[PDB]
Amino acid sequence: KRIAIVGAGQSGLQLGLGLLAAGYEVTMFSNRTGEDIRRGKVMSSQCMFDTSLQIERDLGLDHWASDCPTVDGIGLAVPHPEQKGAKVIDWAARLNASAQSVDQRLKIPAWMDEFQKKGGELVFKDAGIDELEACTQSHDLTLVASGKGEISKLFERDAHKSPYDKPQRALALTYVKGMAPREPFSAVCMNLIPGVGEYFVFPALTTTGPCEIMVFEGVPGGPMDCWADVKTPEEHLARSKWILDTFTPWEAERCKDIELTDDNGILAGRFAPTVRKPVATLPSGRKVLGLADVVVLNDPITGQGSNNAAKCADTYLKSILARGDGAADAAWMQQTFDRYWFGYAQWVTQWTNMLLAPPPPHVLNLLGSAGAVPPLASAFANGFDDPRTFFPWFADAAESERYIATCAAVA
Amino acid sequence: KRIAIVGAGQSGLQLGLGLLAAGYEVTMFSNRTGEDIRRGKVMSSQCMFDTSLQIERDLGLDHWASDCPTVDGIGLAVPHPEQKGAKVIDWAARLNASAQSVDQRLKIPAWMDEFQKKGGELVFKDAGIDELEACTQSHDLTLVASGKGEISKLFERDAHKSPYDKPQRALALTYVKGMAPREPFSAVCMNLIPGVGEYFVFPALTTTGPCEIMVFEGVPGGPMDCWADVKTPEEHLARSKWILDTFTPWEAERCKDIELTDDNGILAGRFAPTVRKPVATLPSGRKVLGLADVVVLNDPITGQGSNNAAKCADTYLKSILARGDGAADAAWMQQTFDRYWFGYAQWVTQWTNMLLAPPPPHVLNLLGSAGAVPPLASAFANGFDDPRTFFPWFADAAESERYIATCAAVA
Ligand SMILES: Cc1cc2nc3c(=O)[nH]c(=O)nc-3n(C[C@H](O)[C@H](O)[C@H](O)COP(=O)(O)OP(=O)(O)OC[C@H]3O[C@@H](n4cnc5c(N)ncnc54)[C@H](O)[C@@H]3O)c2cc1C
Ligand SMILES: Cc1cc2nc3c(=O)[nH]c(=O)nc-3n(C[C@H](O)[C@H](O)[C@H](O)COP(=O)(O)OP(=O)(O)OC[C@H]3O[C@@H](n4cnc5c(N)ncnc54)[C@H](O)[C@@H]3O)c2cc1C
Ligand SMILES: C[S@](=O)c1ccccc1
Ligand SMILES: C[S@](=O)c1ccccc1
Ligand SMILES: C[S@](=O)c1ccccc1
Ligand SMILES: C[S@](=O)c1ccccc1
Repeated sequence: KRIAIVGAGQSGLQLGLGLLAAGYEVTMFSNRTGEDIRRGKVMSSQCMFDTSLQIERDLGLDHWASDCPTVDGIGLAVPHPEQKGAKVIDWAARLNASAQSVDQRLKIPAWMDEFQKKGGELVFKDAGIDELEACTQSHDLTLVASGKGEISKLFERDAHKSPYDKPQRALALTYVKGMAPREPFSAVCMNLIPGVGEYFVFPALTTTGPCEIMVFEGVPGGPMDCWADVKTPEEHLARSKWILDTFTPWEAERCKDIELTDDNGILAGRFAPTVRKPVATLPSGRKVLGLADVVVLNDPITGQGSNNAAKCADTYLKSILARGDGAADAAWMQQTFDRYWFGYAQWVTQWTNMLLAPPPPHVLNLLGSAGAVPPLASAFANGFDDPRTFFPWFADAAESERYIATCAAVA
Repeated sequence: KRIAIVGAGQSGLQLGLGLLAAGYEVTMFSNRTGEDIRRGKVMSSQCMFDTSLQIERDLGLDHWASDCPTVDGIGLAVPHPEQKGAKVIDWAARLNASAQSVDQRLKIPAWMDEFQKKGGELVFKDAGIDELEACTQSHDLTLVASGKGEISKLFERDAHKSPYDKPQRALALTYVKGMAPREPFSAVCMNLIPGVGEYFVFPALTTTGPCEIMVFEGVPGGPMDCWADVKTPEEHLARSKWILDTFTPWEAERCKDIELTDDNGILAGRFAPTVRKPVATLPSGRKVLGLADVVVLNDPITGQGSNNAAKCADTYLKSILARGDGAADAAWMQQTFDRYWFGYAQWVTQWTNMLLAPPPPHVLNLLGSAGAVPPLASAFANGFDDPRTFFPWFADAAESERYIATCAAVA
């Protein structure tokens, strides 16, 4: 009945709050105060699709549902190689239900407050092996939910589930006010620059109200791997507009008057996609269980990290509740992760890792056909809500052709 | 807001009831009266695992939860080729949450009564193309939920998703009272007879109270393809015991005093696993949407048909609710099925179709290792609740060995 969680993030707090509502005692370790999270740097573009949003709704945790702008579709654009400032692919499709991006600077601290108000024990410290040893002696289960924190490396990298050992994109975020709203519906506007990278943009909610989030991913060493010399917020805004001027002038038209939401609405960084083994053994021989990004870390190119966090925490919560008085031993830990991995996250991960590599011809054919076959475009858009639905037709040429034909027959 | 459903079965009635609760008008066609279903032949062994049961719970339709015996694990036995009346494999694993088998003779008629009481329009007729033409003119969406009925063949067989065009097992059911309860927990007791077939048995709820259901599947033309000469209920009980005496004497020990629950608690039959295209076009050019067994029909060897029916109806209900005022056109129909198929049922189907074929050596190695590696046995048992979790390790030798090793490391 006593559960410890190290890491006050999306998955950790969602899980902790669910556990409290089910009558558990929860101890949570945070390495930052709520206010410093609210006023510190952005951490994500956190676009959450309907299934993930519903997990939050069902826990009563959708506190921003009304104030957060909805994201109502997906758009895909590719520059025309032979026509200046034009697109050779330019289509959109509505999501069957809205997505929403609630800044973690808002959500995490408010969920920390809710966790305390609901009886959770919040302990402030940069937790290390010593805290894990203490927790495993006083609690029935200890989870590590520390995201990209250094303590996550306690869990052993799973080479067979990790095809990459190096970052595959250089990342940046810029939160802005004043962007012209997309008409006639909002979308994740995806701009695929062949051999260069990707620009994504969609509306969101941050600490100063509604905004849009510009998301940049660059092939390393390419023209969009361009944040090393950026050292001020003003330079970051400028480099953001420069990418749009240089590679997506149609989006630059929307950004004549953009300003940062705040000087901390910027980020630049990179990481290697990594899957880890879920059970870590401490020096004492006691065991801890890894949660969400600790065990499955994907590049954000597919916008799945916060979705994975919600769905991972939901699966772990269900597994804890079903266990009851049963031992929280390594076998149960491993089985809990396995259901998440084989049931769901292996397909999110395989899809994302394929998209990081150069697209093969059948993929370019799918993206083009989607502009002329609306049901295929819809499949693409709503696949973001459950990436299992891309298999087997996204990854195999012959199956992709069969699926295009299925889609064309009902257009 | 007006929906028609042809076929008053598990998926059709679950969907209809959900639609009524959401404020839709529902017309349903039934080819039998509730009472004739209650007192007619059994139709299934309908073992529903926790995720499917929860879909019913969330609609408030788990009316037998308290009276139906729980099924609390899975067991696997294989006869010893060199030791008389002994088993070379004999293991069991608990399900993380209970399964339950509520006879469709009970559930379907009670759900028909609930459907009328909740404002549904129940129309009694053996529906054909004429009723479909009428329904498609007076309703926004018409679904065909007719199971193994002849009208299901209106939907075009999908050859690429259907590796079989012939039955792969000869089936029989025998519902009995007086079987010795399994101790110390109930289970689906799976008896795999190499090259011959399978005997499954578990407790259930039928019209005369708790029982056990004996399920027989025989390789066609083999020793368990043995129901052609059976012509009375007494002969059916006798042939049931004969299989146990001949192939599973350890189960015969439990059946010294078994009697039929009723003369109609028996069934024999066979069918080819079949996947169909979900949109059918009527002579007028109007369109209908296929539901559950109409579009994805699997052999019962994996006990997934009623689970598929609950999960399919849940996905279709979610899709209808998200559509709102949107057109219920062929594109939307196809996309609704696609989410079900690519997201879930393709993996149930591939797994089941593999199990119907002779098991390759790595599969026999998995089944043996599970007897000595409890976490692998648990994976097997709980995979019945979500067969996606068998992939890729069940179907590939090298991956199966990796998963055995993962399981052994936490045993
Ligand atoms: C640029 C970018 C864009 C993204 N865009 C999207 C998107 O559009 N959609 C989407 O779904 N996902 C997106 N993601 C991913 C998403 O933000 C994360 O996957 C999600 O936050 C994972 O949740 P988590 O609970 O595993 O970790 P987090 O939410 O990161 O929580 C971990 C927390 O634990 C803390 N911590 C670390 N070490 C310790 C320690 N020793 N003791 C205590 N606390 C510690 C960390 O500081 C952090 O506060 C994006 C990520 C990035 C980097
Ligand atoms: C021997 C056997 C054992 C099984 N064991 C299991 C198990 O352990 N676990 C499991 O999950 N599944 C099992 N199944 C599968 C499960 O019973 C079915 O998959 C499930 O009933 C499918 O639901 P459905 O709504 O698609 O069809 P049904 O529940 O069969 O509903 C279809 C209904 O429509 C009626 N109908 C047909 N034609 C017409 C028409 N023209 N007009 C009106 N009505 C019509 C039919 O008579 C029937 O009443 C088993 C099946 C069999 C045969
Ligand atoms: C590169 S972005 O994530 C994408 C995903 C699917 C289809 C097209 C583009
Ligand atoms: C722009 S962020 O990386 C994203 C990408 C794809 C889908 C949703 C969100
Ligand atoms: C033949 S029965 O369905 C089965 C399934 C999984 C593992 C072993 C046996
Ligand atoms: C005995 S019925 O066919 C069954 C098989 C496997 C799992 C559950 C139910």
